[PDB]
Amino acid sequence: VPLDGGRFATSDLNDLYRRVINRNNRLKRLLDLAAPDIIVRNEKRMLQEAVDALLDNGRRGRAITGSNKRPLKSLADMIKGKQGRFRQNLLGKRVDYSGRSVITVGPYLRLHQCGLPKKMALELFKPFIYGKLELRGLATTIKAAKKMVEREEAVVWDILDEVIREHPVLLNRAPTLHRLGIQAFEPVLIEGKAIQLHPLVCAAYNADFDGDQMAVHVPLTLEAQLEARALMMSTNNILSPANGEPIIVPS
Amino acid sequence: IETPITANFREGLNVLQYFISTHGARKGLADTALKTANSGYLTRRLVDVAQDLVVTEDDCGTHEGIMMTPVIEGGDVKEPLRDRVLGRVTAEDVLKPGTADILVPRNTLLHEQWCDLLEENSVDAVKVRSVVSCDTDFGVCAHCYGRDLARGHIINKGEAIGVIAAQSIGEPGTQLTMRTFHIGGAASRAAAESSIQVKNKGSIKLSNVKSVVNSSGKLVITSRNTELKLIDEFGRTKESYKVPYGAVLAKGDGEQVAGGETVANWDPHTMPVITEVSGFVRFTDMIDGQTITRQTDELTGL
Amino acid sequence: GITKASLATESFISAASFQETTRVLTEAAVAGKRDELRGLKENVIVGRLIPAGTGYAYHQDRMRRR
Amino acid sequence: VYSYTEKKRIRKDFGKRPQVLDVPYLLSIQLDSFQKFIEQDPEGQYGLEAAFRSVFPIQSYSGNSELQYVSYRLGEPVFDVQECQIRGVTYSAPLRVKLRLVIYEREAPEGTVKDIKEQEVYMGEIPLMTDNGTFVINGTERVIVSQLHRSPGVFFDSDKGKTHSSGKVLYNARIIPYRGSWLDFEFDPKDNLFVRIDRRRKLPATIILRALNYTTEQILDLFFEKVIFEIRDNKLQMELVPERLRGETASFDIEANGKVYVEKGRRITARHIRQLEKDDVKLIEVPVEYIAGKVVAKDYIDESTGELICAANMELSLDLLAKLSQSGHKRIETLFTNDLDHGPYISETLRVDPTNDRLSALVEIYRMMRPGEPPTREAAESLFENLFFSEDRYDLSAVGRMKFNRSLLREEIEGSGILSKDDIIDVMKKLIDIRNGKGEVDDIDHLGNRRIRSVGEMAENQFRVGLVRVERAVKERLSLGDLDTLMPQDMINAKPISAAVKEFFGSSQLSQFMDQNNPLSEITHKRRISALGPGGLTRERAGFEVRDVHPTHYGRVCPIETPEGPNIGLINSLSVYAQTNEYGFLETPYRKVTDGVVTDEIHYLSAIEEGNYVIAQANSNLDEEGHFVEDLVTCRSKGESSLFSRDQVDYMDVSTQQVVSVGASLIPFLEHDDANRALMGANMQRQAVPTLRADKPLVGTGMERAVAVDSGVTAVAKRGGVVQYVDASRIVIKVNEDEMYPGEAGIDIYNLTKYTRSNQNTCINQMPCVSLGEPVERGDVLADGPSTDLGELALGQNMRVAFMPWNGYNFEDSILVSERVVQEDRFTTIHIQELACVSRDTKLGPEEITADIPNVGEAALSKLDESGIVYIGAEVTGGDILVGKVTPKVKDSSLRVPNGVSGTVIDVQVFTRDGVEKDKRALEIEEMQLKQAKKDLSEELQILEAGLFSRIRAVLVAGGVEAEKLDKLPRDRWLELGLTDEEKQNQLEQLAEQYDELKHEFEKKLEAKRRKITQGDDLAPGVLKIVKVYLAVKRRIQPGDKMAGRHGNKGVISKINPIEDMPYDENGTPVDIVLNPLGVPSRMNIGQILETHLGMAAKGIGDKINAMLKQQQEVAKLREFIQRAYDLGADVRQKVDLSTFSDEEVMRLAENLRKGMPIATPVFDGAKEAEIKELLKLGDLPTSGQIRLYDGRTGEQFERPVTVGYMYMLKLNHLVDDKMHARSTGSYSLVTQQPLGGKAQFGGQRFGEMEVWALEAYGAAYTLQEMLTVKSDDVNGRTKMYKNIVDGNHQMEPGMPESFNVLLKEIRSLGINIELEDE
RNA sequence: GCGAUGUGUG
DNA sequence: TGAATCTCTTCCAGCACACATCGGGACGT
DNA sequence: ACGTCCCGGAAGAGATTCA
Ligand SMILES: Nc1ccn([C@@H]2O[C@H](COP(=O)(O)OP(=O)(O)OP(=O)(O)O)[C@@H](O)[C@H]2O)c(=O)n1
Ligand SMILES: [Mg+2]
Ligand SMILES: [Zn+2]
Repeated sequence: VPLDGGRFATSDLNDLYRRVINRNNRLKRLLDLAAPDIIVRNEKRMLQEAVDALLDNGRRGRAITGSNKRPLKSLADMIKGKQGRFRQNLLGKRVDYSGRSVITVGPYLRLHQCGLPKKMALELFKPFIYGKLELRGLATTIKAAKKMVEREEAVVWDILDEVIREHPVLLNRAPTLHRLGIQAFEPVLIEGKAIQLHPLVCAAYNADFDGDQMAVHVPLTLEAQLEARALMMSTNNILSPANGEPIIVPS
Repeated sequence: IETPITANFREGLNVLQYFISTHGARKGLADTALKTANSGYLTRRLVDVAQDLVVTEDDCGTHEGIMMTPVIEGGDVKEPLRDRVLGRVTAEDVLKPGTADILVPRNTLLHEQWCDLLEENSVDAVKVRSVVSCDTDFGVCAHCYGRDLARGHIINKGEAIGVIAAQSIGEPGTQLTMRTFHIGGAASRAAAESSIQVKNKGSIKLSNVKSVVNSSGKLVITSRNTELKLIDEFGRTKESYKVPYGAVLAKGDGEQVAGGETVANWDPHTMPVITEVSGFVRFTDMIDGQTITRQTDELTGL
Repeated sequence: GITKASLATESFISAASFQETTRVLTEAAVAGKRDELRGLKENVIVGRLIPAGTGYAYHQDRMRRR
Repeated sequence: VYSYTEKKRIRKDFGKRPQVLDVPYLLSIQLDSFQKFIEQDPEGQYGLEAAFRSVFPIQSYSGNSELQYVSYRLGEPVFDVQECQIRGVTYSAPLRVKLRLVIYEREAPEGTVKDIKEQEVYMGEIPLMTDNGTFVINGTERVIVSQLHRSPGVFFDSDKGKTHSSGKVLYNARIIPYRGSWLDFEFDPKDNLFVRIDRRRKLPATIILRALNYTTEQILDLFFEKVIFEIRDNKLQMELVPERLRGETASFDIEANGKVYVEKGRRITARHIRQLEKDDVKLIEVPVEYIAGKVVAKDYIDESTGELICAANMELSLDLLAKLSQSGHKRIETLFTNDLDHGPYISETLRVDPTNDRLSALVEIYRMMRPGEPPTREAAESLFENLFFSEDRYDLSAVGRMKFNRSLLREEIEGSGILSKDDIIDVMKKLIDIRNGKGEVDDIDHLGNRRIRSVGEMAENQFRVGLVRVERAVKERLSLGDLDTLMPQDMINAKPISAAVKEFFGSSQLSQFMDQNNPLSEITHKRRISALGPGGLTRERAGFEVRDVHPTHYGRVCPIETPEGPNIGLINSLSVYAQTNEYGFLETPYRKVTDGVVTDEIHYLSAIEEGNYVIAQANSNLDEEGHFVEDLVTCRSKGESSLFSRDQVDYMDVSTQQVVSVGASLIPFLEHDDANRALMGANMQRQAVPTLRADKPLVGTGMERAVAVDSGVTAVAKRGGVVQYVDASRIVIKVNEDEMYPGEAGIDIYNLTKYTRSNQNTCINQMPCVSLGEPVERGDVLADGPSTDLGELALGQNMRVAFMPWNGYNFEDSILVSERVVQEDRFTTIHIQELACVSRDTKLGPEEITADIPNVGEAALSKLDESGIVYIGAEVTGGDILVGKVTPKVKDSSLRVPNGVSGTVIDVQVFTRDGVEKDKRALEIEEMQLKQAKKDLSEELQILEAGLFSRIRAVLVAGGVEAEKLDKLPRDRWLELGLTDEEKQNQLEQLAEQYDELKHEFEKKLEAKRRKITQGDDLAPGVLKIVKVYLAVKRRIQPGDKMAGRHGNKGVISKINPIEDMPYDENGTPVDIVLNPLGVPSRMNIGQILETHLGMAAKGIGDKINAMLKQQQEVAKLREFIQRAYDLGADVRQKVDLSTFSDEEVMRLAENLRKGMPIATPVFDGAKEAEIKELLKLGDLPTSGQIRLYDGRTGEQFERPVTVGYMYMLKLNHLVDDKMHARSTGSYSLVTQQPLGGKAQFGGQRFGEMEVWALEAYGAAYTLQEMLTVKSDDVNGRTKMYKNIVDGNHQMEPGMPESFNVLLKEIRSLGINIELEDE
């Protein structure tokens, strides 16, 4: 990685490899001069300890450190831990087409729909918008479309209504616990910058409006929209899966 | 703490009372954080052992079934038979207590109508099918899982019950944790009640009693798990209590008692070592300083 | 216990994802433990359908073909 | 009587308890500590002096050359604070040290050849402390939080239960030295005493005993008491002390000196011991079958030959008895070993000893310290001598020695800094004696064992580390002697010291970034007491008793202010009155109490000393003589607290506040809130953003004055005088005469700080509050800072609130705000962002800043000037270009407004690396700054000269007032004006010399400033020029922002409402915010309701004054009404009168009340329901405090009157336009092709592990597939998906997750082989 | 556009 | 002579944000 | 400077108690 400048901040794998290669080279040099036995023995031990560090630092005694005093990260640590590839990039992945904001109430909603600010909508459904623009023919290439949606000329709002009308979006609240932590809603464009949420659903999200934040995702493919409508809609969940008693109880 | 606050927010609080309240609230916060960590780790473990489990067949075709009875703690029946066996496939047909009048066939789904029938006909034991004894390979058949929740009808073929189960178990551990504070620092403590105050006319039934008749003509209990029960005037079991060791029974077994008739009486802060024989006492293997210690009352001189 | 019944599993990508990886990988290595997909977390790691719902219908199709 | 500024708004003040100690200066910790660090203190005693006198003189190997110390000095800083913030340097001062170098003579006694003083060798830099108590490091302003760590000394801990799973407690004694190696003693479940050192492996404590050069006989004689048997004809008369006749059954019929006195079997009772004592006999007679259970004391050899009979510490038997009997050793010594008095612990440990003598002992020590290497005799000897006895590598502080000698129950509290044989032995004796039953453990939470460092002590330790490295260097270069061909500028090396002190102030868990968005935030972040960091404990090893609160905190550390979250209780905040001891402990005030009279003489007490005394409590009614009013009064003695006698107390608390902190004592009605809500109130009040028009709180707690005056944000006048000139930039005060020096006369000038940037981007600003021609007194405000109103801490603004449900728009907590608020711009806060743009010359060529940009438009360039930098004032929006920058290829790389933020550009800085040419706008700004500097210094000289000449004109009235010859000539020609032969011409000499010195200092400072502004800069290696730009965003309020009260009532403002819909009251005025009733009895903070009522009282009085002032009312009426309002209440302290207000000050007092009569309420000695009812009823408001309200929509009445009042509400810098964010397609990470994370980087969210579980729990599977294959990772997949979308065909084609492919590559790079079998 | 520490949110 | 039980060593300890600073010195041309 | 280096829980394996 290049930091700000012509300097490269330390990278732990390359460090470990560099160490092992230096030890290997020096010991290769000793084994062409009939070197003395104590020195070749000491150097074999150094190479062994270096490879042990490389494979799995720290399982031996005092782990090496590179910055000042923190053990640098070896391959077993690229895999293990709360931050190995398993629990960090193969189960929970960062996702495109997402977004987030603060929630607020708006009691004028039918319970199968949620407000969603204009700017988040126009930022999330950009590809769909491009499609509909160059389908109507208001812009030939893709770059004309990009200019138009960036300048926010007054056609994109009608375009955006038509690409929203019947298109569920998944709302989520941060510490998701039970399978009601993700639900679907149909969007309704709003002014302002806060996601509005029907009041009979804070019981499920455990969301008071004292500043909670909710994240929205967009289902892309057609099967996925049908799932967000037939399995994850807000209406389709009016009974908790733990106990039978309702979970849309007025609060 | 053994020094309770004796004032309420509408009244002031002097500084000391408020300081004690601080003890309490910092309990609240600390426990939220750390016990949150615990509960989260718990749900993780659960959903990683209960994962590879998916309803896969419409009917295994067996006959094992666990038993289901109402659960009582000593007051009102806590979780009655209707609440326990709502929505679960009956293993073996329930005979009306008019024996040989088979009331429900042996693969019905006890939905709400059947629960009302069971409640009317006053049944207190149903043998019902259960996942733990389902004979399907690699999964669980539909019926043996019983009624789905979150939907009325029976479970479908696919709905991954492993994960939903693991979450619904581990969830209210976390949700209550991160909330345990905003009751305040109050102390959810209840006394042992020191006596079993029966509530309604009925008869008595003891289970696992090994008693003995003390000098004063009473009956003390020298058995560990002794469980007392109040039966009603129709045969139904209405009450169950845990009578601790060494407690004093008023009435023996099989005697009609009525309401408000204290039957048991013990000391809630002492596990006595009551005998069963009568005679003199010698200390065996009791050497001072090594095992026992020998204190003396200045006041009584003893 | 649960935190043992999850490790002593037929698959090993599951175990590897759960709570330690050194032990599971070394053991699975020395035994050559071939792992099928057969479950949910394995199929998610590898990134395909999940034999849970809609995915369950798909896996009917797939196991039928093979 | 009052300070003339106070007579501008004299706050009504409830509160019954008369105070006696004013609030101390709230930054004593930081300021005194650094001032103590950096100051020429003689006689050593905690300074740079101390570090130097402890490390110097550095002597070679007696190489007839030695480096010694003289004195030190600090230059002036090169850059004053403001320039330093602008540029990025450390506000530092050089360190010039006088080091002498003596050169002795070879072939001679210790005589010198020639000594030399390379005067003021330079070394390092040390960052000075700004007056506020904050350090500047790199253009930012950083703060060092004091640390609360365990006191160097000895502690006898228990560690009960857990270990050994048998309930057998252990007892480990630790010696914790302030600098060096630990030392630990601990038992085993085998009652063996084992030592360890630096928590390494374990050793037998007797090994260190006789590594101190003892012998086993000596050891036993030190630890155990002897027992004497005397060989005689009849049964070896034993010496029997009655003390050894307790608890057991003697093994014989006890007679001696005649008749039987204590018969066998009769367990010896106390009366039996009394019999024995009255018997006057200790020479008694014993059986022989008893000694079999004893151990011999010292060695017994055979006196006929000279060989060992039995060695010391060996048990006995009849054969050995006879063998040592043949030689006739008539007296034999053994060890009295009761299992209840004196366990043979040293005995057993000696038996377990695997060692022999000093040699083998030191061998073992070495072998267990530095493992696996030859145990050379000299090596082990030097090692052990240099672990606990060398002045270099081991040292207890003087505090160490104090706490040590105190805990050992020694006598004096001074001594050497190293341990000693006797000290280790006393530690061991105390440990064993604890094991027996006398003595107690020392709990650690007890504030008699923690200790507060601060900047002084920590910076001194780091500087000492720097010095040990420089001594290595100096000694190394000096031992290679060279006669005189060098001097002490090359033998030294400033670089290690500089690097060390830089490292400390920059990179640490303590020296951190100051939350500088709110005067309260500054002043409660400086007074913080962290328990983390180096030397202290860590959150993962953090126990739990330490997170609990402890009874010694009462009045030393705030109970109800701790940061909730990952580290609770470790980050205590300090109390209000608390101080640092002389040694470092936290002491607190009290009031001395003689017999029954509470003297007003204060008296500071530490932690431990608080225990011995009985202390009364501050809310005890005492009657006008220092006498208590009861005869039994609540008090606290040692942890406990109950009702004691009248004539037994010894100290009464000072004031009812001293239990809380500054952060918590600004909450009214605290004693009505749950502690959790008090805590959340403290935090939210710390997070409140300043506003555009500051406004006092109607209902405060009087601590605003101290906080706002001592927070520094305001400009407290120093010498009381008369205001001569006010102006939104500066304020120029004439000084009263009797408050001035003979010379140096002049006048005072305060340069206010106009709109500039804080660390949280809020706009720090100042405004003159005093108008021209107005007295000011010493210690008084002139400039409102950010969120200060007439010198009161006004964070938020007070709004008319009414508790009621209202069409759900406040369902959970969602405050509902009427449009009246947003119209009157009473939350329109100001931010100021800082945008940078660097220019670098790299391979392929440099990067220009020309206005010409490839593929842009004249509209997109108009706001740029002829160089490429925007004007000052160009109201840019999101997307525009601020600085046109291109890269060689040529590619657009300009700087642009971050998307979403509007606002005005207010300032542009340009830095050019020395050597590169300056462009035309850089020259423009150069000359602008030059002319500003010239005009400012010229104003200095001109106004100051005006003052001086005015004073001279005042002088020459007596002594030759010559009006003509005085105004004839230019006033500067006053060398020889007609004045008698007196001292007044000498005084004119004084003033004229001051004038000439002003001349020359103006000249020299102007020249230096021109040099500063002319010169180039020093910048990052690899940069050419930097262009900094500031914006001024004006963020309104809008549905989404977070407002909060002061009691945990948070809430996201949900719907803005038109003025009509607000529930207007019975008179017309529409309530301005609707809260939610259901929030109170759940969130048990009943405090805010009383705050509301009392505010409504205050504003009722305010409107009554407003009417009496609009209808002009013959100020007698105002006087009557104001007087009644100030005299209302029960027995209170205020007692103001309005017959001493000159009948015009009263008009101004009403002018400043017409917004509403403010009210105080000190924290716990506050108002009561009765007093609020009485005040409301003084107003024309209903007693209940509830009014009928009418609905704005339907116009028909509400049922059941509702609560209205004025609650003081706050904004919070958690704004919706800084939280909202959205990503459709942006960058991608580099190693695992996934989208980045965060908002700055245009990242998407984290569909996390539990969300994957939620989707698995549903039946959804296609959603999850596209959620972690296409939307995220697989590259072929998502390009094909993007195209399928832009064609209208919604369909996915999965492929495989790239990060999974990476997992394969790693598992494969290990030895393992993971593959993918064929289908 | 990497990782550390830190403060602060739900 | 072998099976308990005491000692030491590895492995884990909730989720999602937001923002800030800061990234290695030591010697021949 | 440029260039080129230096804490509960549990399971293994002592080791100590039965003979
Ligand atoms: N370590 C934490 C802290 C907080 N939360 C989230 O914060 C919520 C609690 O919010 P909080 O405001 O702290 O308490 P509430 O009772 O919900 O609201 P209030 O504090 O105003 O009473 C929890 O449900 C949880 O979702 C969390 O998940 N993990
Ligand atoms: Mg909350
Ligand atoms: Zn089955």
